[PDB]
Amino acid sequence: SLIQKTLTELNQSVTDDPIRLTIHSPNIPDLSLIDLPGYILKRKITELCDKYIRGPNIILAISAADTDLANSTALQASRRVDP
Amino acid sequence: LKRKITELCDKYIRGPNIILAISAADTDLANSTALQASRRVDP
Amino acid sequence: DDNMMFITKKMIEIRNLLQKVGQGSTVTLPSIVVIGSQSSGKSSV
Repeated sequence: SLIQKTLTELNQSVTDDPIRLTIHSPNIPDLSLIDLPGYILKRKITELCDKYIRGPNIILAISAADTDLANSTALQASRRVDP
Repeated sequence: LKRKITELCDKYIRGPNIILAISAADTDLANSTALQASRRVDP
Repeated sequence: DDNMMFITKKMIEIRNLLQKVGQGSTVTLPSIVVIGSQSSGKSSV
């Protein structure tokens, strides 16, 4: 909850700098994921996402079952930068 | 391919037709390309 | 399988360091980037 009140107050405050986090739990395996804004002004958001996805990072796309697979932007831009 | 369909669609809705947008209740409103395009040509 | 998580950890701290070097530290190690559509995005978060 206190992490919620914190990072959300940075979410309302809003540079383009990405906030760092470190979380320690015995259940959790150490990882290194970064979470940029998801596709929905919009042309700006898309722009950040392309820049980040371009470089050879391991990109994690998600898709909701209801959506057509072709239709979803997530898998689609992952196809755009990784054929 | 998917952009040829969007060209012809845009072409259609830009001009003053009474546009009927539909939206499934699962998808979030801001991601539905129907309502997104409806606000794109009609603010 | 303790040696297995670790190489990763040793690498993750290093990514952190290249990340923090400086201005010209254009250079870095990859990581996972998470992208999702709005239904998708709620799903992802």
